[PDB]
Amino acid sequence: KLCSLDNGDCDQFCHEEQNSVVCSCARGYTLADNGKACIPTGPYPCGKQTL
Amino acid sequence: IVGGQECKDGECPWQALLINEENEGFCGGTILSEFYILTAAHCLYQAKRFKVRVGDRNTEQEEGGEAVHEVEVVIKHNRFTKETYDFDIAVLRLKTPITFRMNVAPACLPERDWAESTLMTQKTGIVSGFGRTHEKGRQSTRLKMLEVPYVDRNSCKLSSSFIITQNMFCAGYDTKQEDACQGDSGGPHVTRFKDTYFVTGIVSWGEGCARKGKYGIYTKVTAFLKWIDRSMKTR
Ligand SMILES: O=C(O)[C@@H]1CN(S(=O)(=O)c2ccc3cc(Cl)ccc3c2)CCN1CC1CCN(c2ccncc2)CC1
Ligand SMILES: [Ca+2]
Repeated sequence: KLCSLDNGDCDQFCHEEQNSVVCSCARGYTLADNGKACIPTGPYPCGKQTL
Repeated sequence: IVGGQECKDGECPWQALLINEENEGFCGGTILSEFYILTAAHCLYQAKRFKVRVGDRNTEQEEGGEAVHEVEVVIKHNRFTKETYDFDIAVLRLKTPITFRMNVAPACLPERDWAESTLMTQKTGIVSGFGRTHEKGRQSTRLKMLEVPYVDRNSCKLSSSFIITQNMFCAGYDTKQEDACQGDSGGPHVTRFKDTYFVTGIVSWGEGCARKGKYGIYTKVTAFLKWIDRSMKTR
């Protein structure tokens, strides 16, 4: 737990679910195999600047 | 937008502009998805019949990636009222789905607790629009952004002249000449966290522009999240 430390070391949403930390993302993303990173699924994910 | 910078290529991709029938941009908005737009509930008064432009960064020199969409339905908030500007928030459902390309992408909608906790405790936030660049001036041609710091809710309430409800928050500066002006209403307020932005506010109202001892009032988007949901599920 401790989304207080460094956002649970998440990429986005962080939850101090029960005793530990649980990361999650916005819609259009999916949580990586490491349960921390958020990866896009389409070419135009919310929040990303089109560069 | 008094002061601020200029939105560079694909830098403010969630911006949106509500244009009147005379084809004039009167308010702003924020792209949530391909069908829904987020605006101020008080912009549905500055016109009779309006449309929403997307992908425009310069109103005068037809770039290329522009696109006009028609409003299928308007979702103004029940509790809204001009008298106190409480519940300044509405959502527009477009007929044709917004096609994301360059200068056209949506902004993320955060979870409430995580947002109030980590997004609104962040130092600054971003506001953008085509609004006036100096209170008495003419509207703007280019699209722009202003990094406007979150303000202490107390100062906010002190500095104000109107009840700053729980559905609104202050952001900006005390002295600097940088603060969203006329025409930026409904516009987007997003916070930046790890190179990914999230909607956090809706340019609502303010006592003048960049005024001394006055701030910029925004609609607390986190306070309407759930509303925004069953508003996109249509209702
Ligand atoms: O805001 C208005 O439209 C008008 C708007 N104009 S603005 O340049 O068009 C403008 C518009 C939006 C802004 C947004 C930001 Cl965040 C910063 C500066 C802004 C400036 C400024 C003064 N108010 C007055 C006031 C007219 C009546 N109001 C209340 C009455 C009773 N209780 C609360 C509010 C709100 C604004
Ligand atoms: Ca253009």
